[PDB]
Amino acid sequence: TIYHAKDAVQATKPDMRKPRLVVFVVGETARADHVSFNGYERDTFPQLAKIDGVTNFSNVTSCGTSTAYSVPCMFSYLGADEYDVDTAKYQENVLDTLDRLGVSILWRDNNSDSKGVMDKLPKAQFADYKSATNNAICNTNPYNECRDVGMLVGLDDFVAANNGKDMLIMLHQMGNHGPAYFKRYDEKFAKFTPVCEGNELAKCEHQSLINAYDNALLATDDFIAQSIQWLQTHSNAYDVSMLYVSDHGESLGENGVYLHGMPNAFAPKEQRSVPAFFWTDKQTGITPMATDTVLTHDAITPTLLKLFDVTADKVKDRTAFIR
Ligand SMILES: [Au+]
Repeated sequence: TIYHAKDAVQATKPDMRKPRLVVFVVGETARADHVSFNGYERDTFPQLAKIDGVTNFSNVTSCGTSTAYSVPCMFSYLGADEYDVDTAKYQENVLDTLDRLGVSILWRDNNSDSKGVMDKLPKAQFADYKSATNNAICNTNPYNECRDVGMLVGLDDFVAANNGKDMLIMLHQMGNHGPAYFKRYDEKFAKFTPVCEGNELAKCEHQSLINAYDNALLATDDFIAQSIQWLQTHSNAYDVSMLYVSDHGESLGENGVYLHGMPNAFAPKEQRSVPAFFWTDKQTGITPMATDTVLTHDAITPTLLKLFDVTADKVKDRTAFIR
């Protein structure tokens, strides 16, 4: 294991001040330009729009264009220019640091897995929510596909078992994963019709492809809002905050390009322009950066270190999502 922040120190401890509870929704395939807040022609985030204190960041570039490339980069200390996907597994990452310093680290995954991020930590700290042995919310649709909102159930059991510790909870969304966008959301989110239902995209009508994708965003809107609502039930004992960032974007037909994962060298902008949201309880004193700060996946690591009052030399000068 190649270390990167052995000098990390936590300025204050949860037995000397209020313990901190953060949820980090790791998004999937959401495009910045299909977010109402960024100027999209459709109200794709009605529920988030109603919550005090959500900052929308209009200029975020992902590190890569695929789940395997981007997710380790989001948690890496190296930044996008030095980051090596092929050695990421055995670098210290920001969660390794936070767990070393005693932050209780949980990763629930309704997508695939942590793509190497959690491999150094005990397996009990990772849970698979794609299956019904963990996810109680699977029979809400004719595919029995387990829903992201199932990762919220029982989080109060985790909080009880870590009572009075700092806690970072990662929720890795199914989100807008394709090509079967039509499967990603329940009926109550089927707001735009008709929708595409085939695996051969391009063969679909373009408006119907857009509709299915947009419907899936509506379910992600509901998921992020319920995440914040779950956090708000602990706001008095805990300093609660919520960070959402998508791992990459998605091509939706432009110039004949669909899905994602094109190499950075010639990948279109739709594949790297990702939404990011930050909410915090005003009681925590955290100040977000300007809504239009120029931001990339490099800001995630320093954001998480700052949310837990930890400083590290390697990201000392790095812009974060918070001041
Ligand atoms: Au992805």
